Amino acid sequence: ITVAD
Amino acid sequence: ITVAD
Amino acid sequence: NSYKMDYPEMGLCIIINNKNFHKSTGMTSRSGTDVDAANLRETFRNLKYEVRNKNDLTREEIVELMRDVSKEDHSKRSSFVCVLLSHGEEGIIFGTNGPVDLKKITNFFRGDRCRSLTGKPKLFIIQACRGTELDCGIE
Amino acid sequence: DNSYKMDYPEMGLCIIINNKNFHKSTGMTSRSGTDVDAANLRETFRNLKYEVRNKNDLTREEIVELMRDVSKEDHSKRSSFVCVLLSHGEEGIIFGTNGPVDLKKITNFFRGDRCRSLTGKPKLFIIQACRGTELDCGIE
Amino acid sequence: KIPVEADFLYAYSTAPGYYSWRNSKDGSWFIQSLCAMLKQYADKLEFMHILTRVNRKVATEFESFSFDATFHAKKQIPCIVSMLTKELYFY
Amino acid sequence: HKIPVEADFLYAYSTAPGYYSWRNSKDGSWFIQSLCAMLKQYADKLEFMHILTRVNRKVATEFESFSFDATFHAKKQIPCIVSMLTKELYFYH
Repeated sequence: ITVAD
Repeated sequence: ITVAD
Repeated sequence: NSYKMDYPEMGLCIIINNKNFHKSTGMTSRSGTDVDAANLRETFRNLKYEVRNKNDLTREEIVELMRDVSKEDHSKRSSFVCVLLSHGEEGIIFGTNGPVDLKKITNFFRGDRCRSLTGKPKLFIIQACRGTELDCGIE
Repeated sequence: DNSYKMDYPEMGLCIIINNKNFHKSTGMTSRSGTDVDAANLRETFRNLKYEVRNKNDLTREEIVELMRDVSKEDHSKRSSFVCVLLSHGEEGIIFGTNGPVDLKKITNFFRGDRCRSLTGKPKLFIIQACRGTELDCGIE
Repeated sequence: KIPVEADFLYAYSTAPGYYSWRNSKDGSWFIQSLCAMLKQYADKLEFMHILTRVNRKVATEFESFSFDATFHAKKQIPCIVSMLTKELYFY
Repeated sequence: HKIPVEADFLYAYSTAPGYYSWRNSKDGSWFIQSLCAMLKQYADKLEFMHILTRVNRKVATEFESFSFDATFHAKKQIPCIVSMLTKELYFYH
């Protein structure tokens, strides 16, 4: 799943 | 002669 | 690959050339910018652009100029070019009476905000100070 | 003259800073997946013949000091210099495992007047990090 | 003389002011795309054309997947910032 | 199947972030002088990104500030390409 930096 | 923008 | 450039028109080239400012602002008159604005006109004419010179605009004529250009039908043009010649500082362009955010001018041409230009190269040439640091070189 | 001279004896250094785990007092999550990146970077730049130096979970102090020491090595026989930062950040700012560092300070060690063995050679900085909180919703 | 700021190249993973996206098992979008594109082209292509191909890959192939609707269906365009003075080839 | 909204912009700044930009009172600004010359010379042989790299080298190597004010004299300029393009850009066929 995609996440923010 | 050369001037700042 | 490469962007599509075989459209009917190559595209609009907007030159905003501000050289005289209001006295209330106290920035200097920018000599030589006419030499710049004329060089631009001839060069892009050779790139087959529909060049439009504009001269000495308030910070509001700039916003409103750009908004009008954003709502034109660009469907038959290949690209879009804008040149700005003026005083500035990081993130900010100066109309003849005061500052405009750069992102404000450019937001009119976002992919969701200017459909006839979606997927097409939007170029922005900016001659303006981005602050007050000086480069002293090396060697 | 239109191309950087690249046939120096060495390609140059490729520093990888892989910050995965941050101290809770910063209020930043862990960066699951960054090890895959740090390893993909290692193998890819080893095939381009760089001297990859991987480093993990540095504090903001460690990063300034690592960069300072690398800029003081003799890069005389080196073509270019690469640096990858993998971390959280904001605009202008990259995060050590305990707080933010201004980017201008990492890079200024390598200014043309501050690291002469790299004057006139390309200095590359790959930055995987956030630059703010706006979201691109796109357009179909 | 040359400017002390010349010959830097900054390859940002995202537009100024925006989030950057990472997949929890595969890696960040930018570094996956950069490594793929260097593996494919570092012996045929100048560096800016490789990074331009990284922009297209990220921009057209990735779309954020999140259980938090606030962070879901989001896109990323990377940002090349070049104060380089010459072209760059890895051979 | 969409694309980011900031995509396909190009920002060709005349100078690095935080810095003065130099203009000549008779000949025009270093950057626009060098941009037009490089476009005249190379837009039927070179992709745009490479033209601007030549524009970088022209400004970088050949221009140096001349001022009666020692503060602003003997100073340099490096221009700043900021590309969010996604394809190569050619002006010919």
